[PDB]
Amino acid sequence: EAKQGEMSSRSKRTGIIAVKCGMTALWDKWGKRIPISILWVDDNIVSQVKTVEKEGIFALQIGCGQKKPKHLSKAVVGHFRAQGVPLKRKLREFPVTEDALLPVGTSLGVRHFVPGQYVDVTGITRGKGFQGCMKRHGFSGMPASHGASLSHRSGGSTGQRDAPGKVFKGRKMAGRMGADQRTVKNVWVYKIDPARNLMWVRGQVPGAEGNFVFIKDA
Amino acid sequence: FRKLGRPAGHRMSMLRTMVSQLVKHERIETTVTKAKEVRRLADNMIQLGKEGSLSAARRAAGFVRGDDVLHKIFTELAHRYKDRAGGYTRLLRTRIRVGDAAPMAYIEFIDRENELRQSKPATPQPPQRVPLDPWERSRLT
Amino acid sequence: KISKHKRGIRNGPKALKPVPVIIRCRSCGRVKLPHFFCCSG
Amino acid sequence: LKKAVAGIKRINLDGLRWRVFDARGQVLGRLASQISTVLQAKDKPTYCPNRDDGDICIVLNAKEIGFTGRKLTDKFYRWHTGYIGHLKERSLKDQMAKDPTEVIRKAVWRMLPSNNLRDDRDRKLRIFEGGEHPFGDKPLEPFVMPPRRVREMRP
Amino acid sequence: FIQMGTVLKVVDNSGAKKVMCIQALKGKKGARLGDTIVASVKEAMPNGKVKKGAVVYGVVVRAAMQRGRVDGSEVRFDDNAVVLVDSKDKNTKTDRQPIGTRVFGPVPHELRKKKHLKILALAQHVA
RNA sequence: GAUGACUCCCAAGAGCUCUUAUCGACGGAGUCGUUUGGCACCUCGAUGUCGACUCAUCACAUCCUGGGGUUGAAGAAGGUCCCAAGGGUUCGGUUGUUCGCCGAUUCAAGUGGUACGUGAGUUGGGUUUAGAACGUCGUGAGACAGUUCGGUUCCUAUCUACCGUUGGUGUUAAAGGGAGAACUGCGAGGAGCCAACCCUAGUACGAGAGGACUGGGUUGGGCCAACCUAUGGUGUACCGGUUGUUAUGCCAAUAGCAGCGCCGGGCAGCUAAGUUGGUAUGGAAGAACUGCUGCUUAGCGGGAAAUCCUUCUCUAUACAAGUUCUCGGAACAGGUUUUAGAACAGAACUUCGAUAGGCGGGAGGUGGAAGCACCGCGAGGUGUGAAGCCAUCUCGUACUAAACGA
Repeated sequence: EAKQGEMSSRSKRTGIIAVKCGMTALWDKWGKRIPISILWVDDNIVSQVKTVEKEGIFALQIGCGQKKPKHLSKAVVGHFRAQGVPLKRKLREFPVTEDALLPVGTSLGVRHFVPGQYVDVTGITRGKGFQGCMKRHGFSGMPASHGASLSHRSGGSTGQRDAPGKVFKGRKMAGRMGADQRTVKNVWVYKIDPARNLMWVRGQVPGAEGNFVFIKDA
Repeated sequence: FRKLGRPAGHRMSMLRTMVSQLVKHERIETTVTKAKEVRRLADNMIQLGKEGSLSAARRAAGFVRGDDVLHKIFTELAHRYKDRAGGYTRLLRTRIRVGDAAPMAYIEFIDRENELRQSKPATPQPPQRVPLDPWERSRLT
Repeated sequence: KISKHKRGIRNGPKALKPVPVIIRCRSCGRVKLPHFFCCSG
Repeated sequence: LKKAVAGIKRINLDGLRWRVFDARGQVLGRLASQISTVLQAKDKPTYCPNRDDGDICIVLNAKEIGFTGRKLTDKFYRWHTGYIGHLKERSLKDQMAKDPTEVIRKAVWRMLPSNNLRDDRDRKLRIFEGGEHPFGDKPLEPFVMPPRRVREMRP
Repeated sequence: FIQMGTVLKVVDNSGAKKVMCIQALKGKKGARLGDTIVASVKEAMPNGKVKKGAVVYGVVVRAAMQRGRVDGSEVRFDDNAVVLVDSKDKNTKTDRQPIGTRVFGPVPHELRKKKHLKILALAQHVA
């Protein structure tokens, strides 16, 4: 994947921040079915161009969504106003090269992404709460017809006077699993719309039933 | 959504008594996170007073009980909300005191003699319109 | 076995925080946290 | 970055002395012990061992530095990351192509006396692997190593 | 999943009638529809090419495990049945070669994709 | 450290020729602490003993993958040896088995350490209590390092360790100095698998038989991360069928109860049997191993699934405590929820409002409501009628509860 979008030979173009709308099922011309995800880009715009000259690093501050003065907390109302930039639901920074540097106040959209090529998403995933092992890590469990008060628990660290009561950094039942996990080197974008600025992807994009995803690798 | 921590038979057979008493009397003082639950059966038993047919009456015969609060509904609550489209209870949070830190709540109907928060007037709904998705409100400042 | 040091350290961070904003029925007597049904008028 | 390299001289006592150790590119340990003294204030008369009066000593041009023998590719630095198994190891060639400051900083750190004023002494030490330093406008005393270098020579 | 201990029907016209799985050459749970299984004959006519108590390979043709084609479509037969192939006791050249003369009972044409075109050609009619 | 395993020394003889490919007789040299052991130093006012399950971890003296030397290496399969621990190391049959034999497989079915790992994690079959019996010994009481049957497994976690979640605090500063975002990422973790098949190619090699080297391509398994739109499973406040009984006088239509009473269904949610997605490139240093210079001191270059950077994750209590924007009645706090959730936390909404409920409209599930009309004596059927209802989902509407005068 090269010679597309808008840049020179080699750089990283900025990322674009969208919302997981759901999944559906398309078909191809060769009569085969692929699952589909629709990522909705809410008129994302540039709100701060970060600078090695002044600040120290090369970053485009893309805002997404829409918000209202009754919903922002004044310390950011001031930010948006000083930038003179329409209000957005969530901010997000990207580090991109010296080229691929945008003017304050240029909106982005899905035609930034050439179809047929790949992306990398980052979606703060769907935690499940204070789960335990055997689901958190796919541990096994002792039988259900012989052993008591263990039917679903775990084992015990290596342990004896040597490795003296020193459980190394092991694997225990633990709190939730909501985090940001990329799906590296995604599979090509089916289609993106001129209006409505959606985009369909072959499937399995992390993030909630809405409100969370980022995209890069292009 | 609430379980209240009760076997799903006993839970109903309590909620029935609660809505029925809420209709016999006009106000009750109950634990809030359970008032937040009769908040639904009361209205779905007002709707049957509004419909009043034989079908939607013999159905209410199952959900309300104790006394002829059945007739109380059908006769007065209809005629006092023949217009009010939705929202037939107030569910205020009195937290009076208990000995168990359990909150407490007044729950009672709306257009009576002495209500608690002197209501707004029952206005008929406006009729539906087609939804659109412009997403054109910049909200800049 | 474990002494005042640890006992105080454990019972401390479970300290009582004075309650924030607290309102009274201007004339109807009672005092209350917000969002209560003290009174009527 | 003038800021991020000017350090925390806003924290020490300043009012004693600024001194400059510029290794001419000769030898680690014989730079080092001299430092571990000057940067411990045991070299002036008014010493008292319950305090820090370490003078500012500033080393210069650690790129031009010489370590004899062939330890360069033999003596690594070893460190243990807690996680079972691991032992992250790095030779001195790696270390010197990375940052030839860390080398001597760590060395004098180990030489300094093993008490909790050690960190509170290194808080009085700064390094540039050039000759270029922003600590010039302050009273600058360049320093000379002892006149004790006979330097035995071999065939 | 057709796995160890399963007891599935022979559906070619070789000697054996009932064949009891012991393996799945390319699974770790049972083998889904269309994959070679290893198994031990359990009953035969006295005169066929195969005699009871003899490890023999096989290919799956009917499995109560639902399976979907790539078309999103899904199919699931009633019972488990397989057709024999001569064991590896013959070299790699004969890989995927049957034993009998004619199977009988509907067959899925995922055998083609799975490269079992040999048994496929004999099929009554491919589902 | 005797025996033990391994290495090394020497080299009679075997290897048709040949000592050293491969071995290697006699006799020695050492390394390790794993079998057998020796000693009796810690523990008998207690250090719970075999095997299995779970959970791993290290060493490398290497089973495969990974590179090279060499071969009695034509090619291919090998042999042996050097480097190498990154990732792997299967199921089942009899036995309690560890071991081991076996059958079926794989790239391989590694050797030890870790109190012969692991009972305040589990099991408790052996074995070391009481019963009982067989053979043998004892002249009996009884024993058996022989055999078989049965023979209570305690602990509410203080601390260290460890998985996670948070509150305070320190951080020059200007407002009493209080904050909200947005990074950078000193540095820590994570991921590194393999087969088949096709091609190049019946090409090099070989008399064919046979059968390459390498690089590209596909198809699979394992491992891991993520997602339920479909399919399955469930779906306990849904729809319908249905039995026993009690009530609403009875018909009608409902209710309670039978641990959804039992059936057939079942959306959203959750899960995997399903679906995705990864198993990389680039860069440096550099292993034996290999070459060339040298100038006898040295010089550099290839050179391994290895190490370190690039991806992913975590991070400024990173104490040299970092940088940018903005707020200053600013941040909180409380209330309705939540795609988030044990409390806390995050995120949404807080009346110039869609935050939840409610009501209307659909969607989505069940599957022909009641009353009425007909047909038949009836059980019952047909029409009125995709009727009737509604757990969820969307969409309209502030009708309810989320302003605030502390």
